[PDB]
Amino acid sequence: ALSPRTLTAQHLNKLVSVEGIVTKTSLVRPKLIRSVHYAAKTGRFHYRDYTDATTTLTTRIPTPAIYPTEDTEGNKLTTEYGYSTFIDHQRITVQEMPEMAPAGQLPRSIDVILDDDLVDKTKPGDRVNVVGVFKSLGAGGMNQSNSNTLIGFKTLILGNTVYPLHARAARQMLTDFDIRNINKLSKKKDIFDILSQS
Amino acid sequence: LLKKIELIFVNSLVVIYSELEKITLICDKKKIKNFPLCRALLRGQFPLLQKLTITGVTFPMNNQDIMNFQWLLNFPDLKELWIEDNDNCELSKFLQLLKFSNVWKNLEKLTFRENKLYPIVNLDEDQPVTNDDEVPSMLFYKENLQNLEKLDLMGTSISGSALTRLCEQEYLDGRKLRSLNIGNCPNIQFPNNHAHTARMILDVNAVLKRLSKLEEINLSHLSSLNDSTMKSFIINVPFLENLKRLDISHNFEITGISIYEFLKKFQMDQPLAYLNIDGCSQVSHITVNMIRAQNLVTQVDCVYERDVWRKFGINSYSYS
Repeated sequence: ALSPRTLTAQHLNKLVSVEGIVTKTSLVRPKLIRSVHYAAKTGRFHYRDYTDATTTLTTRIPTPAIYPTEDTEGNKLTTEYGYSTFIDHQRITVQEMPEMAPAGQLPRSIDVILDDDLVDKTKPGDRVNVVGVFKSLGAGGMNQSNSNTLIGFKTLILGNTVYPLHARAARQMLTDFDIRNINKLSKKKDIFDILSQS
Repeated sequence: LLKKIELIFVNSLVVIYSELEKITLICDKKKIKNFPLCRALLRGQFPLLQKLTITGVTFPMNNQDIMNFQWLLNFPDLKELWIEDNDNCELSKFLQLLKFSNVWKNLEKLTFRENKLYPIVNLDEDQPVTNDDEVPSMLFYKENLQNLEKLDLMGTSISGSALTRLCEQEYLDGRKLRSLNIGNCPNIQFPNNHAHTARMILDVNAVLKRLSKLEEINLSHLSSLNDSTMKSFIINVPFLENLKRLDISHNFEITGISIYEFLKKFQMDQPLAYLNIDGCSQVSHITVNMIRAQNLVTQVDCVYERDVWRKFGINSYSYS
């Protein structure tokens, strides 16, 4: 049980709960995970699954976002939307609760990744508790392009659930008790005083 | 004097033959837009012919007798038949020939491989009668197919039920049969699956109970062999104890989990002799190295980068 401050590199790849406040909700985007293709002459429906550092809890070789357009036999392929599978994808930046941040320090924050039915569980400003797996991703400047290797690895929480902390009725239900007492009260004269003074 | 002939028609530009024992006709499917020996094959007879191997030729649409394999009656005693990537052939017509004639006294081996996905072919067990006051036509499937040691049907759109019916009818003997290839067949599903028409199910328990002493299996490219479906093979290990050589390569679904539990259960039989999982994306490196370290397979192949299966001359006679 953590917050974006006390979430620490010792916790990487462990299952964590973070108490915080939502900021910078990204737009929802559809993320391709399976592409389905009718083969023009072959008749078969070929397909391809896709991988990245967010779609899987464990590392697997990334599949780089390309639709295949030719069979092994060279026959051309027509991509099938609807049969192809896309998941909703969204990023939210959970900020530390400013009440918890100690003297003279800014609040830390981290990016939660949310897929499909966890998307838009919250909006900016919502106090929230998220549970997910804390992860590293990317090359962290170990790739030979980066002369500067003091930069740290990117890190995330891959979300497994999003609990909005609304508590520490917009249209009410009405029972026969309510119907009776509303009408019985309405026949009294001082309702304009009693209700307003309530 | 010519007993063995091999025509390899790499390119295109524009009577009784008792001597002949083996005919190979390999044709570049891109270039050879005809069937070179068609008139000879349909007219002549080649009675000594032990082996025939025809690949890449395009069966002409204009002659339905060619499409119905009527020529193929001309070759009795045909110990081996290999026929592959001949674009306009069909297993559908082939099984009509197997239905309506005692075309062969003995095939030791059959290898039929159409390329495109033709419509679903089912074993046509319909036995009509000319009249109710007359006998039915004898269906010659058994006496044709009884002898097979090797059955290869890779890619042929055969439905799983058709193969079970070959086993339940015992058209395939089961004792004589010792090696089986049904890779790349999309119309094969396994009893653990939930999303199918029932006639595409291959009851592996019924089949493995029928043909139990087979040595070699090939299910390569069979995407339908997901990890859940592999559980059928796990529980059916007692009915396949003769298996030495297994090919399930170029499967982009089968995780190393199924490999390990299959081999652990197989080891309850003394390791498996040979396993091919080249090109499989989900066979984890640590798992296969544990397979080697525990010596659960005597040889296991894991060339992840090997894109293709059709080793020419070894695995396929479709040209290049």
